Amino acid sequence: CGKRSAEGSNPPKPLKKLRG
Amino acid sequence: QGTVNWSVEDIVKGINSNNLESQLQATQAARKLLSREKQPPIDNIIRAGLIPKFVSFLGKTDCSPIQFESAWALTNIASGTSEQTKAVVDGGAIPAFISLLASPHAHISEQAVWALGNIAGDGSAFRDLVIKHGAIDPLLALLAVPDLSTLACGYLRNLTWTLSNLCRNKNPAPPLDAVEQILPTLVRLLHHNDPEVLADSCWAISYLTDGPNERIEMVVKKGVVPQLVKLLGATELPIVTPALRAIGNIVTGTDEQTQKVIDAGALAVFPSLLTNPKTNIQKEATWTMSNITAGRQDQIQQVVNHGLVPFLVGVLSKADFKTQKEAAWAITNYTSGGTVEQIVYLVHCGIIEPLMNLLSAKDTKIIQVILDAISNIFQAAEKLGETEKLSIMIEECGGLDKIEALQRHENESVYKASLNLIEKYFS
Repeated sequence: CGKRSAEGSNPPKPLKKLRG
Repeated sequence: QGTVNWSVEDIVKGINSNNLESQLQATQAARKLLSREKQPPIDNIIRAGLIPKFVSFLGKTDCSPIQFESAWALTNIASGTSEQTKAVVDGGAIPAFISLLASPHAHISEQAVWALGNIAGDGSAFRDLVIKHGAIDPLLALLAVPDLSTLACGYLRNLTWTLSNLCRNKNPAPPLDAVEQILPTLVRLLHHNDPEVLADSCWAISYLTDGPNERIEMVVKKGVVPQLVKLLGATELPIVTPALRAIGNIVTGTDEQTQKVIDAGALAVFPSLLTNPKTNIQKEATWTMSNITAGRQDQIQQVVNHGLVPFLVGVLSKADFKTQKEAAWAITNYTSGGTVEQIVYLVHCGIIEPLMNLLSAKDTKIIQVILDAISNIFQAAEKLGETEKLSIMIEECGGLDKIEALQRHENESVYKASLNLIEKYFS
């Protein structure tokens, strides 16, 4: 047994950006 | 005044006129519409069939202002759902935006950078399409300067962010050659002083390291681990978070890759990370620790020397349940590959009580982990004839009182592990 991958949300940065 | 609150139909009227200036005004109006605080009518704009018109305005070198307006409008449409982003791509916007990266007007090429970011950020497919249309060279060329500090702050943040999206997504992961191309620049951005650039650079590295060991290797090979450990100590949470994720990803690799973060002094930051106010950092840090305890004994010994076992005990004792589960793992891994002396030390740090307390958790997975650990420890005491003394300790703090209760548990693997312990080590 060993390393377990980084799995599940975070949640990371937003995929996109709207310019206001 | 004359570009404020236009109706989609007026925009259509102006854009369809045979007047370039009329088209410019209509396009700016479209842009302001798509830039309003909330619920921009992206679909209305799309149904009106305006995307093709905007894409064509992108190619009007003669009228840079309409290039900018249509670019901003297209950017915001591309910032929506996949369908909305698809609409932009289907309009032939990718090649048109790549051509604008060469514009003499910084604010225009910057808009192209942003749009390309939204398109790539949608997912693997559009990401790889952007790359196939040759975006990387132009993008990187924009950063080919003696000192990044001479670039406009926002301009640098946009390129960095867009590059991080070209590094984003996993099924499949970015093309290997594309990664190699981008990495050097990314390594330079990781040494820039602006916190947003650092955050996004760290996110980029976190994406590239979220995969097979070969992927982690091409990043480690660039020598960024030390810079990452440094950023790991940053005071800005937006930097520490992605930095920690990158470091956490790297230690899911080989023992050798894991040794690189240790050699860089990463362990010295964990007393702080493991007690961090932000629940998420605490969870990621404990998860990172668990993979380090799944390494070599000499690596488990580093965890020991840096005095991190007490911190693991502490996080197993009190913390968000998800962090505690990660703690459980760190313990089961530690006991699994650790030496007898190391497993004794863990007990001497007080691992038993908090470990027993968790057995009352409603989660079959954690229980299995904890039971495994109990088993691993007994096995070490078996090698010292101390098995009895251990039984007492577990007995002293309602431990056995809980293993028997689980001896009736529903889960297959559970009751079994439960039983064995009650007989093989008790009565």
